[PDB]
Amino acid sequence: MQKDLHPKAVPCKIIYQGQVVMETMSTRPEIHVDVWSGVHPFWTGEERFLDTEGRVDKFNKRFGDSYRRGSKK
RNA sequence: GCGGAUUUAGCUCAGUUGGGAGAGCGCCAGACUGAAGAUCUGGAGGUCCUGUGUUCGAUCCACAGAAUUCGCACCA
RNA sequence: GAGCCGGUAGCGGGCGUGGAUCCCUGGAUGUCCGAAUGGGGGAACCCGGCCGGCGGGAACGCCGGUCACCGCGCUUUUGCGCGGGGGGAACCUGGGGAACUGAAACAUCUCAGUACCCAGAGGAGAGGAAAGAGAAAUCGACUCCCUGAGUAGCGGCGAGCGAAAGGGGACCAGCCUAAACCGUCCGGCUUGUCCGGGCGGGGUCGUGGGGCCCUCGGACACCGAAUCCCCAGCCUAGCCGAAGCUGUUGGGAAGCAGCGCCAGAGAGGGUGAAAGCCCCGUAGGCGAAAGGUGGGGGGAUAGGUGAGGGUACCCGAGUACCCCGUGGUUCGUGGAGCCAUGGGGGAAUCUGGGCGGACCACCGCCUAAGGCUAAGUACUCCGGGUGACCGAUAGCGCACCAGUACCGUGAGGGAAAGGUGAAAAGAACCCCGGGAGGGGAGUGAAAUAGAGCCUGAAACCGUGGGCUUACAAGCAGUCACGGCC
RNA sequence: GCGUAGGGAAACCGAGUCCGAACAGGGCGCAAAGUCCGCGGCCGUGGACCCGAAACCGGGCGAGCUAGCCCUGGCCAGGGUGAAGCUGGGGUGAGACCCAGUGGAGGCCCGAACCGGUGGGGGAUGCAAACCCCUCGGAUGAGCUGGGGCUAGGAGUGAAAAGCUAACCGAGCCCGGAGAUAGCUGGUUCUCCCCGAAAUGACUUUAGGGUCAGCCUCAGG
RNA sequence: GGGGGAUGACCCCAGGCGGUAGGGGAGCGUUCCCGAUGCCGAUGAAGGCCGACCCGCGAGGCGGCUGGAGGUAAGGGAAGUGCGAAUGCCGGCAUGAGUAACGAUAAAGAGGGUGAGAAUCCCUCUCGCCGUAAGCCCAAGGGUUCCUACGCAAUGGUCGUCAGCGUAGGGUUAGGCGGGACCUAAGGUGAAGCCGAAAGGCGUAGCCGAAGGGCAGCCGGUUAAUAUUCCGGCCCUUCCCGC
RNA sequence: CAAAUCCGCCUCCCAACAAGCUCUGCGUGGUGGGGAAGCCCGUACGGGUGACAACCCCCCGAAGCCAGGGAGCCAAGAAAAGCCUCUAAGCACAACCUGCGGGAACCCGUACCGCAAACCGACACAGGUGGGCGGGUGCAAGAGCACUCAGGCGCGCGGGAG
RNA sequence: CCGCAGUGAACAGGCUCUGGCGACUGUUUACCAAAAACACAGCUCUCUGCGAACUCGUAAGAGGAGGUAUAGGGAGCGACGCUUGCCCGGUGCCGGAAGGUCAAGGGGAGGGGUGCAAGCCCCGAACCGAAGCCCCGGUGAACGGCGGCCGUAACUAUAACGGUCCUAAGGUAGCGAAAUUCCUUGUCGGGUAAGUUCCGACCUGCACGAAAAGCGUAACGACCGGAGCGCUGUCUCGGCGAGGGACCCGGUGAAAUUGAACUGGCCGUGAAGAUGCGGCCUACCCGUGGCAGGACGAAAAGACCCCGUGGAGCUUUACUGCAGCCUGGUGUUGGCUCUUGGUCGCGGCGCGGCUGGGGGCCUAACCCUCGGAUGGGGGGACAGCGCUUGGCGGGCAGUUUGACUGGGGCG
RNA sequence: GGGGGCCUGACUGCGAGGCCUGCAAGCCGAGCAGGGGCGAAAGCCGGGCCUAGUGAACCGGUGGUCCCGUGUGGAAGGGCC
Repeated sequence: MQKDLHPKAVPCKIIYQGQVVMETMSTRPEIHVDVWSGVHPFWTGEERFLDTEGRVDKFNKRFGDSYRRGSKK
């Protein structure tokens, strides 16, 4: 576990898949894709209880970063 | 067939003040030539896509069609 | 309760009712590997500090004990004292997660959220007091069984997939904390009124909590534990335990005959061939302990909450809600919601804020954005019970020097093979022979029951006999007539 | 929960109803009434009459096979050919440049071990799942090699034919999906009674399948 | 089908009856559960072995021989049920067949000896084949296979008194040889550090890692086997205490 | 070359066949062997063990012995014990070098096979498997060749016709 | 001096004449094929300025390379010599980006539902808006392609010339019946007793050709083909022999296939190639050493075939989709200034809110940087990187690509 | 079949009862009602002289309904034409 936020999780899942609409606005739709991928934020440098730096991403990051709910800066 | 682009001389096209129908050609003719060509002169060139309407007056403004063209829409 | 030094029957020697073998439970040793963890490493091996005797050190110096890995709290000081990790057939939730095949192709779909891998909890986890369900102003935890229903419904509307409230049933069951309001302080900024963290207030079940003013009011309300012995159940052995003998065919009787008894225990099994009464430590039925684990149930522990109005009000979360992109749901892009979220905007603290399936008015429900919660269902490694369940090519493949022999470098595969008898009384001795094996004697009911020695069939190889066979065709053969036996 | 009416997309009506504005038809009324169970011939889901393949998909398993690549040693008996050079001499200014000596390179030649394996011979239930015989190429080099290791099996490696990857890789092998599907193929058991078939027609990514008909059989009228 | 059936059965005649897929009816044995007011057997359960009574039949009964202990159901129920037959599975057993093979055309033969028995063993004497091997040696691999006394049942593609076969006993000793108690490259690990959905990936220093580096001896003797270790003669090294 | 005396770099003097320190010959201390014996003894599974031995000269001469050589060349040839410099630091009448004398020295490996019936090929299978001189005579040379030295063996089925 | 012989035995090239391809030593398909196949030294286009570009990788990271344009990767040929010509209409690509188009998106006319009403949800469109594609050009050691017929001196035949229709031009130099030439054993020549192989020459080249080079080329090859001398049982039949099985002895003692069988020829037959069925003719019972014909002999449920709306591998303008790559808006991506466009309001200009484009050092993220420390340095709002957009996209993944068919196909 | 007169039934609601037929289709048709046109009227008209000018059901558009409308008031949306 080394790709999340610290101040909460947000990684994983992701069942994408494209098609060729054309519905309600007349006739019916169609299907295709069948893949799976990722989806997340980014991480910055901080620190806690003797150095540590942290990581976690935006959102959250905007938070605790501002504040700090287990270790500040 | 969903939308946009337009509609003037034989061809290709300008045309915005709502009042002159215009240009180029090209085409025809005259001049010149031994002739034709090139140049100069000149002339013609008409369903301003059709109809109806608005207006003192319509290529121009308003109302359908049409046609051409480009893109798009496609599970009867 | 009186025999034993395990399966070894054999030699050689020995303990024992001034309670041996063994059955129990709690012990002390537990060499080396293995999470290994002192250090290294091709496991089961080889290497280091501290203490240690001091030890042969015959007039000369060693094993033993020990000890210490690393991630976890945090009495922080120089950090001293607690937990973890490795397993584990099956079953559990999360994390991740697929083709075949059906659709008589195949891209949607299906198999499925299945198979597998991963992590991790437990003895059970899962889940669990509702921003729930639905609409009779009706219901209320979660779970599980039946039912709802193969219905409402999803869909190249094709193959298929296929809910739920309500009713019946098992069980019942409820609680907390931030939740800055109050006061306590401790530490900061730097003295005020800021954030901070330990103490209580409250610490919300179905709307309340505080803070103020007057009524208060002045003892039976135990949970998931906490506790005491209680029946602590079991834990292996606990032990009594009804009642026949003669005669007899028998190698053997418990059979055939005669009389005789039992009895809540004629369950079966062992007994030389079929017993209620011979053995059975069985069902009859009562029995039983000083240690290891419960409910029931008794008590205090009891932890713990438990009434009245009023007031302008401040107090369960960082993201609800909305846009796009996926999930789960019966919903496969759909008129398509709720809950869950990948990115971006980023509200309110009770006339607040989601909800009852686009939305809107009105009505009705609920009060989130933290947490704990035994019991009712699942699963057999283990122990027992029972069988219209099997008998050695069936059953687990493996009924007992098998997951071993054996092929595979490996992962892995993975067999075959049980039976004499009543018990050995298991064949002393004599014979041919190098022996094995064969001839007698002896056990004996029988050894053509004789040592892989019960039954021991066929196929197939022999030894004798009857008939038959040399100018003759067809697997076969079957009908006629003849001779030998 | 099936029967107790049903008719209709529905509202809803109802022994009547839907189309409709018309007494013209469709569904039904007319009770004939089941229902549970048992035992059977069948039909769907099922691995489901029984074994049969090539393949796809998951997790492991291997370079003591072989192709490579890294590290580190060992190894090539003899002989032959004779370039750079350096020494000396050679007509010119020095030289180019010539010659003679020395000299000893080259994936160089002739050949053992060693590496190979065309060209013929044997062998074909061999000595052997590639070997024996005669013969041949390479023979200080993109040389042969031991020991230590690295990569890996939809991916590796490959002086590259789809080769080699533990003796058949056109995508390894074991366990798992799983007893995959399998109009095709076989296989498909004791007696006896009764009757007695088709090998056409219609539509099919259907033609050596199968739907519906046609020809069989049993129960009642 | 029909004429009367008492339950059978009997009579007429009509009237056929060859039949695979396949349709309907009726019966047979197979191992089990009843013991529907059921039990046989040591003078044989059952299976086996053999047969000129009962049935259309698939089976019955019954009698003779075998063999050591069971099980039968007069009737209804249940099912892992009837087999040549699947190049089927498993086991045995015949074929070809007393022919094909003895694993290199580097050959033997003779005398004696032992033994129950020797072309195939032991001694001995001729003879043939090596000789770059069919040499001793170090390794790697395999692990008692090595020696000695007994023995041959099977393995030895024949024998076999022989064995690298059986049982028993015994054999291999090192301050200086090799491995460690020293060193690192590849590579592998790997506190810190760096990134994964989880398992994990990488990876500094340090460590693991070898016939590469390094390190202190040699020749003779001595048993059935060992030997640079055992003998002895000769040559050394590191640590420690003392001065 | 993170810190000074080390080595690296510049300057002046001794800048040799000088002196330095690590392998072969003599040898030789002194030991062994030593074959042909060999009286006791197997005079034979012969040899275990006692004469004396002799122990000498010339000849050939390495593809890796001194040695980290020298010469040439290009594709231009691995990292940690020892030796000297020293901080921390303690010795500095007790730290390291040396000398003599006494004391200490482990863990696990060896048999025999080993161009192989004992190793891989399932078998006593004319298949493969890495290093060391490989004895001589002859052939221009040479681990090629023919015979043989030491040592090994006759293939593990023998006769008999042709 | 001697014998037939004097490396006496033993180990030890046959040579030559010619042609074709590839230069050459090589390397490779272990158990058929060592070759004209790859490899190459050598050439040419060519992507790339680093933190490269491409290859593995889920993000780290390694590789690259402690390389740095005399370099690193992509490539078609493959000494050397001589020489590589003609066409960019389509295609890939490089450049262009003014114009059309067009996604998400901004951004408002307007309509709609409920609404007593403020409101409260959608549909929404004029215009601005990305790569891509369309359109202009450049592009050949980039893919690829590089004309047809009629007439004419030609006493006879293209041709020196001429006439044309289409195309982007319309084969050039060298070569030629080559291993690209089926009419063909083409026609001439040489080689021979004749020669459909060769080798030379013509050349109407069924279909060579310069870059998967083209003509040739010393040496070079276990390559392939053509010829001459030498020599031998290869052959004119061979005929003899030596050693090894086979045969007789003793010892041992398998193996696939097979329903079963005492299995004769005939001529006929049957499902049309019979020992077994019909007629007939020869016909005693068994064996061993042999010889192959028949028993449709053995091996293996044909690989050639078709059929199952079976399977598996490679291919492109097959279908779809993903990996990666380009790409608009959005985010942790902060300041300062220079500016033009739209718009509605009050061709215009003045203003105004609105909002769009863009140019700048900075710079506090971010990243990188390092160069000896945490500071400096460089870049910097990038970008990495997250989310949605769109696009290319056979690199890969999964399916598919009918029936008839008097054999499958083509038709 | 050739002209001219007005006229459109080139109809809705239906159709007794048959052809061909495994399926679905395909095809015919008096007569009944509402409402016309042509004729004085008896009658003919529900396109053509015919037999070819073709297509399932779903996947959707649209003009009509005012049948459903997922708490009731409605609308998205759906059923029927």
